[PDB]
Amino acid sequence: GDERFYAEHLMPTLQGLLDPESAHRLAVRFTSLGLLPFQDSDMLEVRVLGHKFRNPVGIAAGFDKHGEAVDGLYKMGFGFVEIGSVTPKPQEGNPRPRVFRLPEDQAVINRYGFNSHGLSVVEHRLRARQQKQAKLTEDGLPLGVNLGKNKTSVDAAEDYAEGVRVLGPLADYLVVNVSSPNTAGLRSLQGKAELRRLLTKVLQERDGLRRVHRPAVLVKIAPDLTSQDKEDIASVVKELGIDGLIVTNTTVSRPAGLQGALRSETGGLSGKPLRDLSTQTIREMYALTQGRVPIIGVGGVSSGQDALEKIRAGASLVQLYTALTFWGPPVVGKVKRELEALLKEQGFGGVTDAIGADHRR
Ligand SMILES: Cc1cc2nc3c(=O)[nH]c(=O)nc-3n(C[C@H](O)[C@H](O)[C@H](O)COP(=O)(O)O)c2cc1C
Ligand SMILES: C/C(O)=C(\C#N)C(=O)Nc1ccc(-c2ccccc2Cl)c(Cl)c1
Ligand SMILES: O=C(O)c1cc(=O)[nH]c(=O)[nH]1
Repeated sequence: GDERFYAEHLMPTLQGLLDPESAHRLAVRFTSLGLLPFQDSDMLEVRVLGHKFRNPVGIAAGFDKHGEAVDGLYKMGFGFVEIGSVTPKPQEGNPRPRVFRLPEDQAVINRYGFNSHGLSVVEHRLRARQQKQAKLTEDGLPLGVNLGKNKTSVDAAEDYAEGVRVLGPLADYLVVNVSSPNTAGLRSLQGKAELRRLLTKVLQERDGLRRVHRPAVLVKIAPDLTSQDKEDIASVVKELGIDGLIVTNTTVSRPAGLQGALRSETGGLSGKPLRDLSTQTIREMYALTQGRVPIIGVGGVSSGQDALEKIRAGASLVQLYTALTFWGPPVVGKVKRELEALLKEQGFGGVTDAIGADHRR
């Protein structure tokens, strides 16, 4: 239950015994069973997206792709859980190996390619705990569902629409993930006319759900967008009343300075080398949306400082994944404790007061 023991001994031993996909699969298993090693202060509570969040630190999509470990993840101390990406039909994703740790860079590269049990399997998994989730949500522990598309699908919009219909009624928020680096053509849905048409369809579908089963809809974007792309996304988001943005997915870039032997593997890069590219993207999106569109900031968060930098830049909430793969579950408590201490040090009454604070100086 100790940050040092996990960081110095448990995790490096795990890395020497198992390949990363296997270590991840085992992680999901242990978590699902609640076999895990902090008290949330009122300071960490945030109200956004039509919900209370008892703390602003969520688990990013990709860790629990199939909704198998939701309860274990709340136990781990996350203020909110996002599952997925989930695709309409089951699909296997890319051949293995398809995930790689770069320990010298505190980074991961992955090219899973949306391996997914599919909508029906995840629907029944969530239904089995639907009321337990209703209580968790009411208690300040919301659930997000991240929607993907099948590799061979002709009609991307219809895949997302199917996801809204099937998992929308079970989610506090949905994510239209148009930013995986590992599905051909996917990120091009980030363009203006394509995006407007896609999102109009998604929102129509969401609006057609009964009120108690009607989730917020967020769009998750890449860190690799052009200025024009970001400008266009901000315009469409405001035009359509999209509920929020998730900023960012992994990067296809390979920043100068990566040391890991595996740095030239194909896929999206996450962890520390992504951190500041993500923060700057949050900063840009917040400004372009006039601070009126909630942002979930993600990419390279491994400490309270990392979290607060994203919050100050415009994020109402943050998520992490890659940090867990190096530091294990104690990183969650660490981030929260550090964030609380920094908020006090910087004169903020709570997280809410810090949201977008850089933009006001
Ligand atoms: C192994 C792996 C798988 C991921 N799978 C997904 C995915 O299914 N859908 C998605 O929206 N993001 C996925 N992500 C991206 C994360 O949600 C997150 O945006 C990114 O890794 C940056 O955060 P981090 O640096 O804390 O890991 C994945 C990331 C990794 C490391
Ligand atoms: C490459 C890799 O280790 C991962 C990925 N992706 C990963 O998730 N690792 C990992 C391994 C064990 C754990 C873990 C889970 C439950 C209890 C204790 C631990 Cl160390 C976690 Cl939270 C993450
Ligand atoms: O390969 C995936 O499944 C995947 C990886 C990633 O980094 N981001 C994403 O949205 N999907």
